[PDB]
Amino acid sequence: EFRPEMLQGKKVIVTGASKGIGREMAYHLAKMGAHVVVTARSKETLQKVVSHCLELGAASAHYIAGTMEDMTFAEQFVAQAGKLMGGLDMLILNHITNTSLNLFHDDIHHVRKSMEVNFLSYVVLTVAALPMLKQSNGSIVVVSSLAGKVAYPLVAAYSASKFALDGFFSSIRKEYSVSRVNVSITLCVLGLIDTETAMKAVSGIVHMQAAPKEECALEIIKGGALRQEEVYYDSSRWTTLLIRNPSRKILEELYSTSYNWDRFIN
Amino acid sequence: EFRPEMLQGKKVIVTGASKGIGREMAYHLAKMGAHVVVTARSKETLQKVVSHCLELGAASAHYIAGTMEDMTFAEQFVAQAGKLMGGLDMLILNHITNTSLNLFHDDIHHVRKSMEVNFLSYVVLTVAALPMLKQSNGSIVVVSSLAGKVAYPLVAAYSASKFALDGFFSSIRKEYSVSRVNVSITLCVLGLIDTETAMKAVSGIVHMQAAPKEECALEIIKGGALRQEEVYYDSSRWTTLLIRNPSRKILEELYSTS
Ligand SMILES: NC(=O)c1ccc[n+]([C@@H]2O[C@H](COP(=O)([O-])OP(=O)(O)OC[C@H]3O[C@@H](n4cnc5c(N)ncnc54)[C@H](OP(=O)(O)O)[C@@H]3O)[C@@H](O)[C@H]2O)c1
Ligand SMILES: NC(=O)c1ccc[n+]([C@@H]2O[C@H](COP(=O)([O-])OP(=O)(O)OC[C@H]3O[C@@H](n4cnc5c(N)ncnc54)[C@H](OP(=O)(O)O)[C@@H]3O)[C@@H](O)[C@H]2O)c1
Ligand SMILES: CCCSc1nc(N2CCN(C)CC2)ccc1C(=O)N[C@@H]1[C@@H]2C[C@@H]3C[C@H]1C[C@@](O)(C3)C2
Ligand SMILES: CCCSc1nc(N2CCN(C)CC2)ccc1C(=O)N[C@@H]1[C@@H]2C[C@@H]3C[C@H]1C[C@@](O)(C3)C2
Ligand SMILES: [Cl-]
Repeated sequence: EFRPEMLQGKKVIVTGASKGIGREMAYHLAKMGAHVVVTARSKETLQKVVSHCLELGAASAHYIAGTMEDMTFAEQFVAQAGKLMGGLDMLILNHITNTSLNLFHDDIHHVRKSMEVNFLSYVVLTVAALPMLKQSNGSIVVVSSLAGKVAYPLVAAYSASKFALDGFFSSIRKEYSVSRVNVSITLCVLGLIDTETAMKAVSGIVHMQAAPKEECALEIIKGGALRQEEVYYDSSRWTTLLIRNPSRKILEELYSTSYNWDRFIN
Repeated sequence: EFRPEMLQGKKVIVTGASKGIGREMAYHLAKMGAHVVVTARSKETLQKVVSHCLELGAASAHYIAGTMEDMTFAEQFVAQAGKLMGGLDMLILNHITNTSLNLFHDDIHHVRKSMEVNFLSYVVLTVAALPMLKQSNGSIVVVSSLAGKVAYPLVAAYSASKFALDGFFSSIRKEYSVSRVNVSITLCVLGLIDTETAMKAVSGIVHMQAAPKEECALEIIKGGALRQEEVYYDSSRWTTLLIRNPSRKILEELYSTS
């Protein structure tokens, strides 16, 4: 169903693109001849990424460096990126504040910083981007976790932030549908991926089979291109099977059948 | 299983207790002879609530008015509620910021405010209350919604905050299980209730199926008294059947049992 040609000449933002899955998504998109604007705080690393993009065959490639603790920077970044590409077809929200596995004691600072960078900035990014995306019938891809669907210890702040994205973005997806905004929203639920940060964070306590970041990046990109609601990716097929929430879908649907302005009408 | 006598002379905080479901939890707890401290912004209204509590037979009843937009008020409130009662056996976190059913557009401020009042304050209140609760082996009750489990239009900010409640609190519940912290956590997933806020906000055409707030309040108390992880309450038993998510239990235990 998917063809890499689908991304040729397309206009794409990737946040969190200095390393990990973000860097990989930038590279896959370059290979397909996209225009790409990448972002992160290290300008020095971003420069290297931007170079291997050009090398790979990107229609173009630029960076803008900054912290997504700064909502003003979030807004300005999207405008600056849009000017650079003359538009925007896809927005890949991927970055997070640095975290590590710990029991939770009192760190309200960390819960709040997590909610700001991981959640609030995804919203501020979306609001800046939407005019451009509405005109191009674009797509928003929101990168998330198993831990944003199910409960695990040692990541409370991080999980609250990721659960937050599901509720916010899944809700506004219903709104776009009834009010005919033809922008797609794709939520990506990943298991352990073999990025360097993840492998460092985990080398103390139960690793299981991390999955490969290269195929992960491409699965995320396939999802967004195909306008799927959700992408799942994990090294175990049991875990894949059990992530779907069929009865949530039934509940959401019974509501929509009963109350959408367009109940009858197809 | 549940007996009213279980709450007799117990030390309980109830937030958002000036109106709706929380007011009703205050009263039910009063009939059972609990010590209760209530909170919210409406000082005149909270006073009348407290009066009715003594009348109904509360061991004691007091209020402390304030806004849960202010994290430092949140902290101080638990310390004060603790001194008044000597301790805390149960923390019922129930309040929310004002919300209407609207399509989302630009209002980052509303998203932030929802996150602070509906979610961050709950976390600040847990931290302040955890020592007392540790030494009483008590219970934390977090009130949430179907819209904290499933996605509906017209409540984006609100759902973010409730989903966030689930992720944070179900995560630390796992932590207390591993580190043998003997405090229970109960997440309540509510359908439409006949509180005056809901009836103002929701159209006439759905009013039919709003559950009674009195029964809703007693169920919340029962769940936490019995240390149940979740409590479901909705006027349709069909919605209740569908709310459970066995797949998530399994994934959680597939990790936990290693
Ligand atoms: N790796 C996994 O096992 C795993 C599992 C589930 C979900 N995920 C999700 O996948 C996404 C990427 O994970 P990853 O392993 O690729 O992460 P990573 O390699 O550690 O990358 C994090 C990226 O975000 C940037 N960043 C950090 N703080 C920032 C800030 N304040 N403002 C703007 N950018 C900031 C970092 O660059 P700078 O420091 O230079 O700013 C970096 O580019 C995350 O959303 C994560 O939740 C990962
Ligand atoms: N009713 C439903 O259909 C329904 C459905 C699902 C879930 N729920 C849940 O039930 C709980 C209460 O619902 P309800 O219908 O009973 O609500 P409600 O009648 O409007 O009561 C909300 C309470 O929260 C307090 N509050 C509002 N802003 C506050 C602030 N800044 N600081 C401190 N307290 C504040 C209000 O008091 P003041 O104005 O005096 O401050 C009031 O006591 C909520 O968690 C809600 O999510 C209700
Ligand atoms: C112990 C919980 C780790 S969080 C986590 N858990 C998963 N489960 C664990 C149990 N297995 C049965 C399935 C994979 C899957 C994904 C996550 C997960 O999202 N892990 C990430 C978190 C925590 C640290 C590692 C990752 C990168 C990060 O920056 C640091 C953010
Ligand atoms: C349109 C969605 C409204 S949010 C909501 N939806 C539910 N669905 C509706 C359809 N039913 C078949 C199943 C339950 C159930 C509960 C909620 C729900 O949580 N409603 C509350 C929200 C929205 C307004 C009413 C409540 C109080 C509030 O302050 C104003 C905040
Ligand atoms: Cl990496």
